[PDB]
Amino acid sequence: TDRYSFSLTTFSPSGKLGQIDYALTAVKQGVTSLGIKATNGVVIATEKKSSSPLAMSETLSKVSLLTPDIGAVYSGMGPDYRVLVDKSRKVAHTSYKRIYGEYPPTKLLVSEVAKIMQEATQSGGVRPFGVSLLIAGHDEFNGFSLYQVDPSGSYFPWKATAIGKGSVAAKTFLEKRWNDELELEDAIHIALLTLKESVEGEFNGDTIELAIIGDENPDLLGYTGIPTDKGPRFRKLTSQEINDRLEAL
Amino acid sequence: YDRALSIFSPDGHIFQVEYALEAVKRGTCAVGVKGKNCVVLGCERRSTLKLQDTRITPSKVSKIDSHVVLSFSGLNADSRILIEKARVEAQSHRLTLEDPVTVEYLTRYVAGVQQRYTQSGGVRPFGVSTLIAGFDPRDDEPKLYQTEPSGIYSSWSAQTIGRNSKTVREFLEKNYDRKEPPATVEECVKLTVRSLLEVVQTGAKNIEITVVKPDSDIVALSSEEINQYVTQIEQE
Amino acid sequence: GYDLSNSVFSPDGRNFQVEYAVKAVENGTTSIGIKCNDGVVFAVEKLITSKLLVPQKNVKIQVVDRHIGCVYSGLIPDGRHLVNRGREEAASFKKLYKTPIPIPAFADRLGQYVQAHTLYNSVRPFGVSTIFGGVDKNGAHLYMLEPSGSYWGYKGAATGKGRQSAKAELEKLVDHHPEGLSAREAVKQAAKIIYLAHEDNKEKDFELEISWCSLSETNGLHKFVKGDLLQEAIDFAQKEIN
Amino acid sequence: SDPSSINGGIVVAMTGKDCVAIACDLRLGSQSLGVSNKFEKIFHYGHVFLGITGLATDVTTLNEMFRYKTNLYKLKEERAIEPETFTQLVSSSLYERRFGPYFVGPVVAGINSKSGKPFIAGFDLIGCIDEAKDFIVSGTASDQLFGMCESLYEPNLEPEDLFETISQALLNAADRDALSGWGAVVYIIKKDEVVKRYLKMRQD
Amino acid sequence: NNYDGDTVTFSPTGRLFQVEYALEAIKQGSVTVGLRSNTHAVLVALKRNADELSSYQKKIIKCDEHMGLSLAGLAPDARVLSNYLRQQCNYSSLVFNRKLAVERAGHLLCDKAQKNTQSYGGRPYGVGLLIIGYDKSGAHLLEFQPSGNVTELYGTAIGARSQGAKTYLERTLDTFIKIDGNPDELIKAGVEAISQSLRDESLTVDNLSIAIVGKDTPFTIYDGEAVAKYI
Amino acid sequence: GSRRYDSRTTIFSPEGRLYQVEYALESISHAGTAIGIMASDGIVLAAERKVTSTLLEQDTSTEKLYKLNDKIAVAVAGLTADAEILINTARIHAQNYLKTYNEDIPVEILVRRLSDIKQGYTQHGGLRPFGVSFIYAGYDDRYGYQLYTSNPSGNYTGWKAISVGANTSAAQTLLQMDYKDDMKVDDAIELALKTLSKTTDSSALTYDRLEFATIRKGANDGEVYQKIFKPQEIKDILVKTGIT
Amino acid sequence: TTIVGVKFNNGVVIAADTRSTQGPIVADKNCAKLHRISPKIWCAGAGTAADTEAVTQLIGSNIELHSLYTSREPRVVSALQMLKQHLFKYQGHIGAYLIVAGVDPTGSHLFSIHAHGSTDVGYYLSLGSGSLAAMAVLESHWKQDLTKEEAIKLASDAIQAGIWNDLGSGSNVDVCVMEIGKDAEYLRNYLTPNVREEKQKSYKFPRGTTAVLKESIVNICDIQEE
Amino acid sequence: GYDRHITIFSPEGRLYQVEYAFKATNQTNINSLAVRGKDCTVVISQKKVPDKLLDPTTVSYIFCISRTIGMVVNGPIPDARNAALRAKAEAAEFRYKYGYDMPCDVLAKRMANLSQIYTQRAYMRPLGVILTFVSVDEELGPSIYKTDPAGYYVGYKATATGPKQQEITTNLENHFKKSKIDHINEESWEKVVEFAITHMIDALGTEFSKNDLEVGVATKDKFFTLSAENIEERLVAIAEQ
Repeated sequence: TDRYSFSLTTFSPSGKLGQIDYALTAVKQGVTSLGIKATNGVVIATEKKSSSPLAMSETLSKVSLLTPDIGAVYSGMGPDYRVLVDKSRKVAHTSYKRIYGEYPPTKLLVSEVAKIMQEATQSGGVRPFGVSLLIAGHDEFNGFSLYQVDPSGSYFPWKATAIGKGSVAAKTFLEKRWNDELELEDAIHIALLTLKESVEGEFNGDTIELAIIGDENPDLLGYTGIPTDKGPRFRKLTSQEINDRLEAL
Repeated sequence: YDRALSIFSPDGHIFQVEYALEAVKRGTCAVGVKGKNCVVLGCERRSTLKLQDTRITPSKVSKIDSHVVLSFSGLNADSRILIEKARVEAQSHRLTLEDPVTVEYLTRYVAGVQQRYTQSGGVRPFGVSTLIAGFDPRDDEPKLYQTEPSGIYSSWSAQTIGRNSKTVREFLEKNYDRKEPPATVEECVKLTVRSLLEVVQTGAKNIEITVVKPDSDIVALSSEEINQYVTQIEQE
Repeated sequence: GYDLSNSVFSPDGRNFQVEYAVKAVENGTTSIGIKCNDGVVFAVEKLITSKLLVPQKNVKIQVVDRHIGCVYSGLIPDGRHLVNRGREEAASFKKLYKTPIPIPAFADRLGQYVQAHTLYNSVRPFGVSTIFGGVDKNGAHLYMLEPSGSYWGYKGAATGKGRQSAKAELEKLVDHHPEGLSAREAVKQAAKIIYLAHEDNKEKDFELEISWCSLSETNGLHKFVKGDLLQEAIDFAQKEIN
Repeated sequence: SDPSSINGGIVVAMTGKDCVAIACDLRLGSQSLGVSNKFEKIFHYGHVFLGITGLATDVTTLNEMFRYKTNLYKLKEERAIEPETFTQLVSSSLYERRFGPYFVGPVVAGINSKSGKPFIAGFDLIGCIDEAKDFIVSGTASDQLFGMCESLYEPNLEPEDLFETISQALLNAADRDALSGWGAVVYIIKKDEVVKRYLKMRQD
Repeated sequence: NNYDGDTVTFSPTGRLFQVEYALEAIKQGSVTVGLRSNTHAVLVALKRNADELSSYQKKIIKCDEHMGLSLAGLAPDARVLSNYLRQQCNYSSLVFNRKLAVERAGHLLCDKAQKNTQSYGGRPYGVGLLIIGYDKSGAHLLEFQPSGNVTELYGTAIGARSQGAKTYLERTLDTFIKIDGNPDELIKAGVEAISQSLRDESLTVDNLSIAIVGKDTPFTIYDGEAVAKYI
Repeated sequence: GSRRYDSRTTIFSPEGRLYQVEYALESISHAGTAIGIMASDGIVLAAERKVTSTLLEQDTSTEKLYKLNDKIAVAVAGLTADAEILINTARIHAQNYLKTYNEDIPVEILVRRLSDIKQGYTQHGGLRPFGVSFIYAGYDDRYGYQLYTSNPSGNYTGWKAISVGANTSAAQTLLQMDYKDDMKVDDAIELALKTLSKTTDSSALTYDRLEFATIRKGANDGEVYQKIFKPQEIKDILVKTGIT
Repeated sequence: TTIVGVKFNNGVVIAADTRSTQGPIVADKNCAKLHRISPKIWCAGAGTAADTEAVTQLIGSNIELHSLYTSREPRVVSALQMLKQHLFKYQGHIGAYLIVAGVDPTGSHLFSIHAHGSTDVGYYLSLGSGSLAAMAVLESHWKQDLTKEEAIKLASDAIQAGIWNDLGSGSNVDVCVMEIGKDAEYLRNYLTPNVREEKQKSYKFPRGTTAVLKESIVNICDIQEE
Repeated sequence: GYDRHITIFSPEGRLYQVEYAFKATNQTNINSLAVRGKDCTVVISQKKVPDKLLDPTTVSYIFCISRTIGMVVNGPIPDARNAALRAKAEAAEFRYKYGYDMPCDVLAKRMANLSQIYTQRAYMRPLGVILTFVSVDEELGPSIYKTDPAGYYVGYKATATGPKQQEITTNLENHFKKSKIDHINEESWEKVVEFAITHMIDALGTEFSKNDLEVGVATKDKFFTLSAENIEERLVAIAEQ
């Protein structure tokens, strides 16, 4: 049968939808991840944790690509994000690659993903996902943007933000380092320095995942010879390069 | 989803019916009196708070036809759905069968909406009681019915539903005859007014009067028209 | 707590609804299966609750395909439905690939099916263990299927109240023939250990049924045992227990 | 027969320098009866203009289709849709129908306010982005237009040289079309203000 | 309310409790007794009126001229099974130009009930059937439990005080099988069998309802002053 | 089971009242204030955010204000997240009216529709309602400017001025005492700001905590031009009314 | 049109023309007929134009997904396989005559695919209406194991022959060279063999040489404050 | 409470129902060990046959999903066959629509999503088995991916499973710290089998037989299983080292 079509999100007798509050707790049990928005790029960073010392963090992806020019990174539950990134990609393709053809604006896509969060707080047999996403991107219309998607199904633009267990400390860190004008390089230094205080293990560049949605790079597209068309503004930094960056904090 | 909200109660009742009738008590209050040449449905309008426009506050009396109206007591949210559904059925009769609707037709239709959600599981019925009033075309007899969210209908010749229906009923016992309605429209209007001034209160602010006369005559009377009648009532 | 559905799980790592279903078959009939070299021999104890019954009319042995024997114990209506589904599976395979389904293939499919009803609170599990086997071009096979959805290879298997009595004798029978043994001789064996597992059913009386699938006699089809061969087996088992 | 060529209709469009122009005839008929001398085929969403040719009913049904979609874009992003993204949209929405497909040709003309450039593109029954920086024509006398346009055109026109050109092309084609004629209107599109000018034309 | 409010939950006793409750409908319910020889089958049912100004209720349903069923439990549950058996029997005549066999119709019925007890929100049917019929194999007499399981007998009973009726049939067991070609004797013996099931429910000529099927006899229900040939 | 894990959430109570709706009104009082006032030249929508953080960008936050169509906008008070779904349903219903009738949707119709969805959640499906309250600014040609407030139960009530969100009591009374029916857009712009500064959840009302928007009939020909002000223009008008 | 694809040991070259005809009417002088299923997987299209363009849009999305899922270079035959199945159930009512080219870490590849859902391999393939004219010239000069430069030429010349003996082929010849283990090199307008001859006088007129009926202004630049 | 009975969060943000799924793979007492060789990937795993009356040849914890990808399962056997089936369907699926055999990486990711979907419903029981996929791919080289009930997966240099798998893990970690590369060097896959056995014997403290082991080997473009005889050959070669 099917008798689970009663929502598993409810209100509490003291107001405040209780289920999404619990789901927001799981983010404070999650890993720390942060995004600093520059005025000529965006940087996102997260820490890799595994349950084994024989585990490969070379086939572990916590920063994932949605479209060349837009990246995402989570804090919270792994499994939840693993399915949710696939649904983000799927709606972006079915509604903006088969209808509007080109890669969406950042603002558009953020709204669309928040609708799926919303539709896991409406129906039975589904309770919501317990991660928060930072979706960094650039469109040529609204410029650089950094957004944060809630487990409530809302979005917020931020100037700089963190999510994870060390989020509260991190936004206090960013207060004094932040400035309305930043370079992309300086952003890298600020981002990794804040995340060093939100990791209580050892802080390597082999176990720290770095990505920029900063400079275009054409040769990562797959072809060259038309410069009006580029390749990905997303660019993941390999490990040895990140090690160079640890020295640049 | 089919996990019932309608579940048999140990008294030969259903939880959702009993609750629906509670919601009718707690809600707006409608009085219906029929003359020999009219129906009057008056209902509590909710505008008690100060600085409200009453052209965009919910209609408590809605015309379904050119001579059949629908009034209600109970919740104010559950009721709009039924208004919309009644209109469709009226237009359907007129499309496929012909003949501006009869009041009786619509009385049974509204009760037939109540029965579905009671007897089915996974749904709950509307907490709305209705006064269905009007005329049959080609007949000059006015007709006053009530339906309640149980799905029952009964004819009356005066009726009240909603808050303090006991109070309103007792007033109408001495000043109304079951076998001789009013013979004048103005007296039917004034009798419905006198009942609403018991519970509702506070002038003619929250009073409504809709009048239907035969020949397909619907008029709505604004509150300022009702003031004039009220002063005569007090003087008397 | 943890005893109200089949999609709770305990901190112990145990599902009790599912475990509890094995107890259903434990109050069922005794049924045995001897894995041979040429085939398989099933036998099933049929309890007699009165003498108004008509013996060898009340079937627990249903054939699935033209070559797979199935006999089951536990809650009877449930087991008849499990066989019901499996006949549909037989026809489907035949339709697409134009050959009768193999013995391992059938075992596979039933395992999936019994899995499905312990994964939802909207269907009820089964209450039967089934014993089935046969001959195909990969050889003779024997399988027992739990209501958990578990099966294995089986040299010999049993279930029912007297599964203990049965299995103890099967161990000794592999001592007698560590090279396995012939189907034809295993008919007499099959009776023997139901009589031994009727010493746990010794406040009742019984009817013996035997069925076989063997490549050396019946040309690899599943048939019943009856007539002269049957009464030879009945006589054998009697004298031994007397 | 074929439904496109019942009412007729032509649309002509030409690029200039940091401007575009789109123009149409006003004739909408059913078959040999001329019905209306007062109808436009040019619509606008934002600052992008859509001229549509072919079958009458599908002219109007697509007008409404695109109005739903371009409202969405706007209310979202708080601004006007770009000519390039409107191109992509038009293509896909034609392909939605394959059985009883569309029997039109839309024409997209605007100015990209992102690089200052003229953009036009063309479409036929089901799609096919027609890229040009010269002119795109469509409709039933598309041949008459194609010839006329090539000869008069010179790369890079000023907005008034451009008015002259597109007008001449339209007139002679429309009076050499049986299903066009009745009046004409030309939008000359600059990026700050658009002038809409009716042409005096033979009544035919 | 753990395992008795759900129809999907086991039970380390290897039960579903609902089935036992559905078998208690038979104790409160009517009684009917079947017995067969090798050439005829017979049902003797105790009809019961609602009061004395009520006609007594028919308890035997004719499914075909070679088949009949009788209830002892809830009537609305019996209404589903009567339709189903008729449907399958007519289907057998249409498709295979066959009578439908007795054993086989029981098997179809068994697996039907099972998948409505499987589905959550369902119910096990609380009516027990005796299904009689005459096919090529001769007579058959099946007992149908609320479990759904079918059993083959020469004589069986269900309902209230069915236990005494099986005593009676086990004693006359070798008598009525070695009477063949006379359906009459079986009916007399069946009256005696259901008299071991009375509680001052008396047997009259309008309480007694007989149904037979033979090789040469259609399915026929005797009622009226025509059951007083066997009293 | 499946009836074993449901306690029945969306039935009536013994006062005829839906558990979930009553809880919802409380959760909307947690969320920031939003006030609507109707001038005889316009409607002013003014909203205070429910979140203001250390480094929250609120300079482009369009997270309370949404244009449903080019004459109807809403102010949001409640869960921003919950509100999303109905905001886009409303866009679709509005565009549909334009598509088939070649005319802009009346305010009445659009609100009545959304209310039906809310009513629909407790009517069927076992589903909860969205804990949202909306204040609608809308223009039509039949009642002119219309002002509406809607609640999570699915009912609409007209107003001349109304408040939702946090501290509705205080705000409502002050609005009654100070509002006159001959006010302008200028007057209403100042009245809204003063009311929001008596209900500010901090100790001061700041330009980046204000979203401010108007629908004005000063645009030519009597057309209504909706304006969602830039963050420098809100700061501009807030020093004018003399809060900061 | 004409599309040539020449496979050789070290890579593959796909070349096409830029003349877009609808009917005998030339839709476009210039148009890019090289399309992108994926950034390494280029094709060009002949036959009807809308159908080629649509199906490469549709399969471009599916492949783009797949490329993200593996996070590495998409295989050519993935595109091949998906096109084939798609077209097969329409039974070729969708006219796509594609030459599908691409490189990947299991070698150089070159395929053709028809409307019905037929696929061929070859070390060179040609499709469209001008395929025939291209063929001849290729088969004389072609060798096993061409140089990349040599292959460039031979491709461009084959399209050139299309211009001269086919009426769907014309204006510009573009080439894309895809080599294993590098980036695809898009050589737009590699050979421009035809200019519009010069005219002898310019076509200006003074104003109002066309009559004008009336005029109005029409504003889209925004909406209005007061 | 009842956030521990269905998969809905607690005031910690934790799904207790999901955590329990891990706790059941110790109940069959099966250990596995899988290491990447030089040109192969070897997985050796326990085989429990507690009786005669179980036929040992049939007792298999090794299911071939692809031609090239083996799967070894630790935990309850119903869920093992269920998981194997889903995975087999999906592998075939991808071969049909993408024109090559499904990558090991992508198959691991696939089962991770499906696992998450079984914890997304509130009446679906997570599949409690822990799955090891071993392959030699032509793009990723030797690979091990271990997926788990929650729907988390990550690549692996080597891995172990079972109630006693900490000990095994300790051994392997130390080996790759001396060697300083992520795969064992040798050059005959046979000797990588032998090495794997030695570490296993050290870890669990018990020497194994040819019917206490069942061995699977993936070389290039292939997966097969060793028979019980081949395994006895290896145990002689322990003597020979």
